[PDB]
Amino acid sequence: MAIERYFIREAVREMLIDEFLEKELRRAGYGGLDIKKTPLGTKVIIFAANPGYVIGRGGRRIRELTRILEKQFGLENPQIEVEEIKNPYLNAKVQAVRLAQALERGIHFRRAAYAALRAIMNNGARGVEIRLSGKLTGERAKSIRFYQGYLAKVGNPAETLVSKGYAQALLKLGVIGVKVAIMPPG
Amino acid sequence: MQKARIKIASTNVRSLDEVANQIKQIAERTGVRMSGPIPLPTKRIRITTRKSPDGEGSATFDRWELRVHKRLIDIEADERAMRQIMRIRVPEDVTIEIELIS
Amino acid sequence: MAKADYNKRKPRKFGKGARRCIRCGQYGPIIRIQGLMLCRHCFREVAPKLGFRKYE
Amino acid sequence: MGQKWKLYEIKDGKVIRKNKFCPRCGPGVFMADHGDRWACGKCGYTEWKK
RNA sequence: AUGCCCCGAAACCCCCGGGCUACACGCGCGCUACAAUGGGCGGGACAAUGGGACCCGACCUCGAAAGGGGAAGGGAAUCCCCUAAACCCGCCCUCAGUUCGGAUCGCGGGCUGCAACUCGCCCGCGUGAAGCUGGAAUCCCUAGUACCCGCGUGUCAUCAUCGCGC
RNA sequence: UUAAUUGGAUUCAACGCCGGGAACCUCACCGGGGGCGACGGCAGGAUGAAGGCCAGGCUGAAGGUCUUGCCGGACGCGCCGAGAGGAGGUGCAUGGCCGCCGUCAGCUCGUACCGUGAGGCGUCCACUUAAGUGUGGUAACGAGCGAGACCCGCGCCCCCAGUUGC
Repeated sequence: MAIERYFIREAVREMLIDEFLEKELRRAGYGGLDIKKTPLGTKVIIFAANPGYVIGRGGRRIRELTRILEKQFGLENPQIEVEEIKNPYLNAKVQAVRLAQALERGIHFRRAAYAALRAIMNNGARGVEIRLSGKLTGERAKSIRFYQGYLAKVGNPAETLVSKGYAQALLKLGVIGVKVAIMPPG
Repeated sequence: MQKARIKIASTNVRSLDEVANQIKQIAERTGVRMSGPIPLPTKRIRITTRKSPDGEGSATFDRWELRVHKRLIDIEADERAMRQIMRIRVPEDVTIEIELIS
Repeated sequence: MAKADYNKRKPRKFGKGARRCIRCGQYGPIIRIQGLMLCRHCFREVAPKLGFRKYE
Repeated sequence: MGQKWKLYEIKDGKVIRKNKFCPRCGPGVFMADHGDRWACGKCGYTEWKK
């Protein structure tokens, strides 16, 4: 077709597996997916907190992981690896998920900002923010902002140089939308 | 020898002469005579979308743009040199196409 | 005697009515077909994966 | 599962032919005889009385 | 995506046909346009962004054409669309509701699809309407912008006087 | 007006807006023909199918429907819990995303100080700037988001590279 259009036809396949993985690995806790794509075969190193539900019981998840990628992927030789998440606090996609668990419990907005805003900053970060859109368990729509360090700044620079996580935390009264933005050091 | 045109298209500003002056390294395993990287145009793809789903009133629509930037390198060398280059092409980032003529 | 048969036999092979997107299952947005097969609502979030840039 | 269908005749001691047998399916499958027209339930055919 | 509630031969599911453009009108947003500062005819000087393999289509033949037939190259600074249009010189016209203007419609035909009366576009021949400079009232823009001219792209079988862009 | 002209939007912040594709499709809406209910539970099993079918009679199509004669092998209708599905209802229940007021100069905090308190001060004052921008004064001293510089392009020169160039 073109060689201009060969960044729109590999990059899409990377999008497709990010959306499906995050959901089906909340049993283990999800954090990222480092996908390294070579013509030889796509080697996906899943970052997950628990290694024992991403390998399965006897290769139960492992068979699911082989069969999934092949539908999506033009590479019919996928290999799988599981690496561990070794700083849950460094990453914004394990603090979106950690904050979501605490909300789903009924642990209020400030009583869960002990462990997702006084622990993330201890780890190292130029800046972190938590934003929590919803109704704040009401009946009308409201948002609240908590801010530390530099992470909003003048221009696109220093606010589109972040690590970014969104989680859904389900309520029986609604949905609450969970944003945690860590900007690592740099 | 065999003439290869290595045509190298890249989405990154600084991965384009960094793999067009350091793909000379990858390439060379036997003697080679090599042409310095010749810039071809940026071929520009626009795709404009409405960010508004409703569209109503006044609105501002996002015009996007991806610029894919081209270098063309010629090399005259053995089969083995060409192979080094098509053996590895990283995650892409860098699309490598090869044209083969004597 | 027996219950009837019925099957899908709508001429979806031309027009907007032929199209679909793999990422939201519908084609009621203004679809894009050149390049990627996705819509405008799956290109508000998708676009900087694919190296599309916001800046002008 | 079932209920309720038989149309097979029962002979004693001897053999009878109820109907014609499909030549495209060999024996086993019996043609419906209307007058001049043959039906077959096995696969479904339109057949004429050869 | 999702709280809640309802629906279960159904507010589900399958299918053919219809309508969203119906129309005495009113309002929103555009376009064409009212002729001699002109049109026709002819000739000569000029593009740019982009897109392109059941796709762009060189070039060659038949058709005024819509289109068809044969066929080269090209998955792209390397080939194709592709020569832009405004512009200018000479002649012809002799200044009318028309040789303006394209409404409506007849007959002939092309194309897609199961099919274009209702709701497609395009051509040739005939038809040639309203309109002849706009009342109250009202809108836009600050420089490579506005006034003004064409071209490309999108969606995409098809409706563009649209949308994005040059 | 029509069988229906599907719905929303409806002052700015609705009206070439979702529709930057509107003959069936699309499609939600309308009209007519047929029809499925998972997974367990419930009576049923070979007493044959849930599936199939000539030929006319009927359907826009389907032994679908009837008269009529007839097969291959074997589990599911019906419902009751309870799901899939609904472009099914509610955006004054929401996430996500967007419009506008506003690319605005505003909007907050800590300690101190003042005041019973709400609060005030600082963020006022003079000068200055697109900017709560900067300077001097001051019962205050400093800090954050916004805006500036930051990011991207556009101009002129040098250098590298050369099938664009000739």
